[PDB]
Amino acid sequence: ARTKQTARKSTGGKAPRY
Amino acid sequence: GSHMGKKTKRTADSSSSEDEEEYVVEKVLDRRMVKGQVEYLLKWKGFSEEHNTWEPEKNLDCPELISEFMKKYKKMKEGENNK
Repeated sequence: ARTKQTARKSTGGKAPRY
Repeated sequence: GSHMGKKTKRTADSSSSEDEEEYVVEKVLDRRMVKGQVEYLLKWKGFSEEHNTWEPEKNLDCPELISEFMKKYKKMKEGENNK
């Protein structure tokens, strides 16, 4: 079971051309 | 004023399964800034400082860890007392 705040390793990263 | 016509709307995913994927943080270890970005050394469940894992402020979901950390760090470095 999970209760405490937990997230996966690194999210939020766009892959632009430049 | 009386209760008439009630509404209910809830959403939830049905995924009854357990597996090692997500990692939990223990506490802050060190702090460093690079490329105009501040990062903090966090320890994940099972992982040790040996891996030297850094996490960005944005991802950093534990401010209290830093608040207290600063207290100890302060003593480490030689500064001045103020109230």
